[PDB]
Amino acid sequence: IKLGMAKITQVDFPPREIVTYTKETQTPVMA
Amino acid sequence: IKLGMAKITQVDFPPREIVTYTKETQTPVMA
Amino acid sequence: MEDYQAAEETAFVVDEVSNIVKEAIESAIGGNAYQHSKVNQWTTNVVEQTLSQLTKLGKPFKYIVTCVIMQKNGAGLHTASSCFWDSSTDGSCTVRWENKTMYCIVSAFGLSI
Amino acid sequence: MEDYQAAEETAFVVDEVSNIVKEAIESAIGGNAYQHSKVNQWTTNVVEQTLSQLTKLGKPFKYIVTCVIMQKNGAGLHTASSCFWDSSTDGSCTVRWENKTMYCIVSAFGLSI
Amino acid sequence: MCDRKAVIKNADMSEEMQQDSVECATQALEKYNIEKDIAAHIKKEFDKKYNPTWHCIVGRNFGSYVTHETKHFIYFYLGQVAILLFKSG
Amino acid sequence: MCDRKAVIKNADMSEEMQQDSVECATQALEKYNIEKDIAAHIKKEFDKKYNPTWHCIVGRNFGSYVTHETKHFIYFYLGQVAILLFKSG
Amino acid sequence: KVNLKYDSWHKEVLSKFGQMLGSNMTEFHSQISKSRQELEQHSVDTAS
Amino acid sequence: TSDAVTFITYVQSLKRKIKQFEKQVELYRNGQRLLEKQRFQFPPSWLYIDNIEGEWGAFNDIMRRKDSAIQQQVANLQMKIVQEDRAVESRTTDLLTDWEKTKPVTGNLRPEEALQALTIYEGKFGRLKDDREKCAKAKEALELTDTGLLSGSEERVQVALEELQDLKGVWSELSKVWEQIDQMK
Repeated sequence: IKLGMAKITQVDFPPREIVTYTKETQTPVMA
Repeated sequence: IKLGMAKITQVDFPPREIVTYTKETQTPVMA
Repeated sequence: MEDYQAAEETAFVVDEVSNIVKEAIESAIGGNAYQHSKVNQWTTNVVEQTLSQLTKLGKPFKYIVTCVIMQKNGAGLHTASSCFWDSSTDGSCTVRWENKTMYCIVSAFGLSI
Repeated sequence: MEDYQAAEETAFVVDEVSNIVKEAIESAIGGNAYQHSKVNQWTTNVVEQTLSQLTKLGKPFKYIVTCVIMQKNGAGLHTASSCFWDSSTDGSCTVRWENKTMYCIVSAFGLSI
Repeated sequence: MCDRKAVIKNADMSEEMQQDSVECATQALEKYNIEKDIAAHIKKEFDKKYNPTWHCIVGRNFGSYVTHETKHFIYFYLGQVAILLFKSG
Repeated sequence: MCDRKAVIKNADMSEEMQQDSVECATQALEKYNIEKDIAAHIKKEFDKKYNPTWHCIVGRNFGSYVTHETKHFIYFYLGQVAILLFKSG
Repeated sequence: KVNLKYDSWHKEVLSKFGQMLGSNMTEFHSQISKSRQELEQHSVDTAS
Repeated sequence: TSDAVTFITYVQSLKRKIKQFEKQVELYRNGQRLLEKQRFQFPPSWLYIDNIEGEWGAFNDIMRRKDSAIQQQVANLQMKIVQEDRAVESRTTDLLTDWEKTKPVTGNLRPEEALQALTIYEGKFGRLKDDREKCAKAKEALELTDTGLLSGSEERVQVALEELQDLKGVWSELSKVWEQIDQMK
């Protein structure tokens, strides 16, 4: 048994973020 | 070496669903 | 030629441990949506099924199974695991699993005595 | 007087590892908010600092350090760990931690030779 | 100003944020005439005051569902122009 | 519907699922006339195939300033009837 | 004059409630921070 | 279990009241558009059938989701009924043997400490009977009701309570006898 430092096992699940788009729409005031 | 089972070590933190209601809207027809 | 078979009988193959993790995840979770009262018994049954199928191998190991089960809410997740073992015999296995509602990470370890 | 601290230096003293965990967490993360680019540095620094000062105890163990770090966005945190050791010598340390913005669980182990 | 009475057709709010919705829709109705600018002022003021993410819909003829948070819904009428307001996201 | 010509004003969602939005609003204006019933059918369809949480407004005279997810946004006219489909939450 | 002076009396009871709450809050911040810094500097894993 | 059980009993009380609630909403519906038809100018302090249908549809949405929360909590609270029923059985059998062997029965001891021991076992059986009641309400409101599933432990704690009524009564008759003995000593 030769003790040693192991590999740093990484799992990253990122916050799957939306940069959320805000858009204006308009019904074109129809007579 | 009597190898045996260990206990389950659980740390629980609760989520929320930030409480969702579906409501329904309608502009009227007018008189 | 018997020393190679004796080394293969006590080696940590990552793929067999990962298949045991896949069968324990698909046995206990399935594809059912996140119910947080069931997350306790899902973590309990994945760790207990992985500890059951790992101890049926008969290899001289000490096994550590840690499990992370997590709802998809747009929240962020890092799990890290560096350890301190003998590098000639010991190894690890960390498996990312997901479905529609949930992320499941199981880190499985096997350390020779 | 000497054999009792020799028994302290040989068995798995469970929660001086928790002092190493809080010094690793308070060195790495601090009181910073969640920004996801530093979370990999924070998980790696907690795990490397915990493997730094468990190796300076001078105790003949194999150490496994796992660390889960979680964004507070309404997603709630559950982990589990049951293992397979020799029960009189080995044990498990698991510390939960949080602030306003972040969660943290570090689970740490020591397995005798 | 002719008296634009606020009839509340649906109310899942608090009463302070109900009267602030009445005042902010009155302010957005006196500043603007296109309904998307009215929804722009209401949604910008309530993301400023009561955090992301609200959604605001202003008009005279629409029939819609919402899906809102708890205490985060009003659908009300100022004159004959309706104001729909709910927080989601 | 009949000679209404589904014309997209604004689209951030994919073309098969924009086509699903066009045929879902077409079949929803086929089986209902009242716009909130159209909206509730569009709610249950989009919430069963592209999950919670969609929000949609059916009508002919409205304005909005609303916040969507990316790959989850159409505003199109079925003639006079405008259909504003977005996901948030 | 009742409504003006009674708004001022609400402000005075409000302000002295804020001053007593801030004095109890500063005192609690002092003893809780002193206690948790004593928990930080004393390790239980000392030898004696 | 039991605080959510009192909430589910409160839910079922509102479920028995919901026909009165729905006919109340219909009465305010008819009266409110009658006042629209007879041209009553409503105040803004009036909360309308618009607002009552908002609160009422909200109320129906919350009870449909909390009904769904009940119907997923039947498994967790069913196994909590199992552990609390067998825990009442275990602590029942422990306090039956502790009661039945460490009671004072006889006529050679001072009755104040004797009746003190009877009232410690009376309060201990009161807490154990309240645990049995909390489990019995849990089998009432969560619909694992099979004659309430009144256990063997409910019968055992109640016959020990009746035995303690017998022993508190004969220790009261003996306490009159020991006050006579303190006079004649």
